[PDB]
Amino acid sequence: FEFPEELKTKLQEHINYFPKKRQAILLCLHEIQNYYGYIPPESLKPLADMLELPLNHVEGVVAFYDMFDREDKAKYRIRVCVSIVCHLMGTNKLLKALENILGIKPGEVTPDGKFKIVPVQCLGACSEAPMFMVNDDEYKFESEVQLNEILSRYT
Amino acid sequence: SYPAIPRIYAETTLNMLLKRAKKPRVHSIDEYLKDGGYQALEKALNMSPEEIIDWVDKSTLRGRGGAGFPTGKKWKFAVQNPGPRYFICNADESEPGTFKDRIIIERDPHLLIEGIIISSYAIGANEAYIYIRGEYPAGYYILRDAIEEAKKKGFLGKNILGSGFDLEIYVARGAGAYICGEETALIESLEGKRGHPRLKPPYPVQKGLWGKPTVVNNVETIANVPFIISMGWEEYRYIGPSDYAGPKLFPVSGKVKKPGVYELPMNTTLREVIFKYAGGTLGNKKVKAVFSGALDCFSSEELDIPMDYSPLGFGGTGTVIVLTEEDDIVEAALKIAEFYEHETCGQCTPCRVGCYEQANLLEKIYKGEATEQDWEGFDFVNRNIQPTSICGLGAVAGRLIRQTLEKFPEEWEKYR
Ligand SMILES: Cc1cc2nc3c(=O)[nH]c(=O)nc-3n(C[C@H](O)[C@H](O)[C@H](O)COP(=O)(O)O)c2cc1C
Ligand code: SF4
Ligand code: FES
Ligand SMILES: [Cl-]
Ligand code: NA
Repeated sequence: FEFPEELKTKLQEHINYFPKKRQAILLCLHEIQNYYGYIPPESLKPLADMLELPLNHVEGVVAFYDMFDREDKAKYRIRVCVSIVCHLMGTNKLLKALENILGIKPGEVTPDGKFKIVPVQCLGACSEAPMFMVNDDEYKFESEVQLNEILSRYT
Repeated sequence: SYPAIPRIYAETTLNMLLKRAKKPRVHSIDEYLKDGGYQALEKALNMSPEEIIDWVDKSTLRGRGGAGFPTGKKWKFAVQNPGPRYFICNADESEPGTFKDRIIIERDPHLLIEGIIISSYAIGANEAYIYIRGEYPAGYYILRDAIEEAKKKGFLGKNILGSGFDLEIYVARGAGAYICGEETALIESLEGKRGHPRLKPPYPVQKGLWGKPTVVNNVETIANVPFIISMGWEEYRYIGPSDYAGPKLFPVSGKVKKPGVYELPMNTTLREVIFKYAGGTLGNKKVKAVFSGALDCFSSEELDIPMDYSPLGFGGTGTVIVLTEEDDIVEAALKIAEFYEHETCGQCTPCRVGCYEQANLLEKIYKGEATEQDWEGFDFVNRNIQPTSICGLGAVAGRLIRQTLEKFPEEWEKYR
């Protein structure tokens, strides 16, 4: 497999960053996930090469870390917290609003493939519970109407 | 341009850690310098490393990652082993209810960076890392930008301020494993491996990153370092009780009118946090319980305890989740059990199976589908997650839930 040059360039950016190349795997994997909208399986053989690690090593990593997804491609990952505080403040109300607007449950992807809901543990924002992240952007859930408007920004 | 981050409320009576960070925006190096930023770094470099350790040791500063280990002593340990040595700032902060560290990172990165450079110099570490969770993207970008500023102003690089000391701070990111918060697992992650905790001892200070003395410290702990140098160890000790002196950030969440981080002295009681500072409960309800993160559970009869690291103290990371009378205890435990099910790394069998079975059996109890043996099985599993485990997740995986059964037997009985 061959990476696009711009993406190749950044991956390689990350490898030169730390003293040892192998330390840049998570950063590189993040770039790949961010670019492709998921972690392609075919992308791994190439990356191990640049990492100067075995393919197995890289695949053990991808499986281990929950932020990387190798099965489903989504433009925008709606990370919805499911931990205690958020649950007390009203994760359910949030899930409901997401179902109504996007017509999908957690773990599911819209037919568009643009929005995927991912249930996650505490996002480090418990006072602003219920919490959700649209990709790198993080917001508090207030109401269905409010949610629509935010989601509207993700096209 | 940084990603959207919620404006978590911040309030302080000490006006140290939250001096700038009480305002929910990025404070840049100019704004930091205007407030006497980097003065402490400059004072530090004129002192010898050993003197800094003495100051931090005499400061009585303890770890803010929950274990409450004395920072000064930890530093002495690293330095007895030959170099090279490494310095890691632990910014993984994935524990439920705990959002104290990010507000420093996001709002006052330079306080952290100043603390890191001083800390690095104390232990003679010429390489320094920040491991920030991957779910804090704005923190990562804010820190990267801040490092550049300090570097451009000469706070980072070779021969910093003609001191002769060379430092680079590298920013690593996690990818969703709570376990990477444990120092040895963090080190494995920094080595490009999976986050599997190493058997201790050896401790990181003896053997750590690339088998070299490594000091791992929490974001909050490092943030105190500038104040200690700036004020002096004696002045610092006068903050709060001598017993447990210095500013402590308290992340308060759940059923309160005013949820956020509160900078307070450690003689503050848990009642004052909730009622004095946090505004009391939503709807003026009776407090049923406080969950100290995923670690401890406190009943309403234990509210008059100091927010310190004493045996009778609240302890931990000071994380305060308040549950009111309406909130179902069993339902809360389910979420807590769910948390350890997801975050167990699986290296140890009691931990691996225990976390799963606790979560799975507890779900059966809550849904009303639990057989007689499921009940007896759940009780056993909860008391046998800890055996043979090599890190603290497995030890504490059953700790809170146990306390619910003990302190709230009546509500549990209903589920039978
Ligand atoms: C499962 C687990 C998760 C942890 N998570 C964190 C964390 O997010 N941040 C942190 O600073 N320490 C965390 N720790 C504690 C670290 O292992 C270590 O004790 C601490 O970072 C040392 O810094 P301190 O002495 O300044 O507190 C965790 C420990 C365990 C067992
Ligand atoms: S106690 Fe649990 S989390 Fe810790 S190393 Fe063992 S299996 Fe992994
Ligand atoms: S419990 Fe959801 S952000 Fe902490
Ligand atoms: Cl290398
Ligand atoms: Na987050």
